[PDB]
Amino acid sequence: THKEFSQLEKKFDARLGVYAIDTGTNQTIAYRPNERFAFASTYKALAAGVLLQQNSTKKLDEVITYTKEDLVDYSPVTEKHVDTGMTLGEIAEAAVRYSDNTAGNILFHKIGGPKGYEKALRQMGDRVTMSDRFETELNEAIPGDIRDTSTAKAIATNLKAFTAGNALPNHKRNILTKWMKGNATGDKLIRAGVPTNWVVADKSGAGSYGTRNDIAIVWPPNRAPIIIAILSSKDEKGATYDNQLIAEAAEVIVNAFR
Amino acid sequence: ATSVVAWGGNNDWGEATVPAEAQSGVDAIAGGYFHGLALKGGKVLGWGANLNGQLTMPAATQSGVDAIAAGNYHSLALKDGEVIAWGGNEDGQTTVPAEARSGVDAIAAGAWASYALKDGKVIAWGDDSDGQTTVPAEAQSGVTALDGGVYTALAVKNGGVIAWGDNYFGQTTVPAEAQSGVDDVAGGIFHSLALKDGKVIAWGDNRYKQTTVPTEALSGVSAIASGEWYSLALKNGKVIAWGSSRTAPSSVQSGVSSIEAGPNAAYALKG
Repeated sequence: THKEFSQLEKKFDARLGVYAIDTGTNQTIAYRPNERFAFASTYKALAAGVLLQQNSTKKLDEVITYTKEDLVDYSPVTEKHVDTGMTLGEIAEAAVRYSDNTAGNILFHKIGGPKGYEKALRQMGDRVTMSDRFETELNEAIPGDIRDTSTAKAIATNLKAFTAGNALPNHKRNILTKWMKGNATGDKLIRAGVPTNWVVADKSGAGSYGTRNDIAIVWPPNRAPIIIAILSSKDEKGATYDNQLIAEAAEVIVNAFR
Repeated sequence: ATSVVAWGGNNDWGEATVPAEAQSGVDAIAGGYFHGLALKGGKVLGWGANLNGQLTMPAATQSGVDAIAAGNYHSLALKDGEVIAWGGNEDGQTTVPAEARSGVDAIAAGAWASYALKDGKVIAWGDDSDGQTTVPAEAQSGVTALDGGVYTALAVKNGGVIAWGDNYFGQTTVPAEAQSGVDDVAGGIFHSLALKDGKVIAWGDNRYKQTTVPTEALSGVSAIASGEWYSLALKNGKVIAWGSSRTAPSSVQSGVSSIEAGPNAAYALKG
């Protein structure tokens, strides 16, 4: 219920946005669904989706080279393969699995920069998402700043299109969801809030002003998938987020869809 | 340590979420990319994502440990002069050479490399793609301190800095000032630090203000540490932080006894 979401905001001293879609019943759950939050690393799953839209699977095998000049921070994978390169597909995988920022930037470049990413989303009917900056400055999350923001409803709708809709053919959907499964960056968020026998493919987000997000497609054992977007932020630039907000918001969603 | 403070970075793997068991009575902390380690009463504790086995603690680390260090995928401990290593090993960073299995006085980890200081001699193993584990002849005697970076390593000999590995942003070009009187060194990904009689000296990349050392850290500093793209200094129990928009929160404005910088997460031990 909305009462539960509201209490969570107060419990954790945070602003919360939620949109969820049970694709089995087309039933939805919403909480501040059209309010803007910095999307932070959650764009990586969607941009990987755009990459898949615009490239053959064979194209993912191409080697991309880059140098120490190209590295930004939060890049554990790319900093390791600097100089000798990685495949395009390995790049997308790094962004999605390790939230690798340099990988995110290379992904951006491959689909035409933040504005190429925005354009592809516009083409899918998303007129809400604003993508303006590369990593790592897109995580700035200044209150009232529309740059690099979206809403739980817009993000969730995009994710549904990519992972359980017609934005990708089935084989490419499968590559995307595989990339999104089994990643540690997801452990304290949606995955922590749903039963252990559910399968969770997610992409996490963390930014300034205590921005803490998670989006996912999840499968209860005997059901069609549920698409979830949960975004959050705080008043102070240097605020510390609490993963439990996200996990508990997810339990609320599970219970509502029981 | 009365308490422990961890802050900064995305904390995407929980590397900055210190568990209760490591909240107090901690002697030291070591920060890796996906994990953290603490040394408490001779026992190695750890937290984070155990992606590579770096949190799978060898029985020997359960007591009598003297020091710890951590890289991207691996963990190191020093016990009775023997270097103990575990976790990811694709570059040979956990394959401890016999020479480092006794008599070792200090250890340090690079991102994919491990270092030991034995009777003044730096011993290095693991990745050598950027020359970081080829020890300069000069660093093979009279060394008193050392540290590993991402693509680099650093040592202090006769109070002068020795630096090797990648030099893309000039991070291993040692300034005149750091060639005598230096007590300690710390390497970032693209910058390096030295501590000279309480004055922090920084060189290399400054695109993210890494080498823009704050005035407060120009004297009276007792300790330094470096993450990838930020740095820390300890001064009369107060932590000074700079680079990549890092700040020191009010919790570390006093009563800090030691500092540790993981690649992204900073740690402060309080007395």
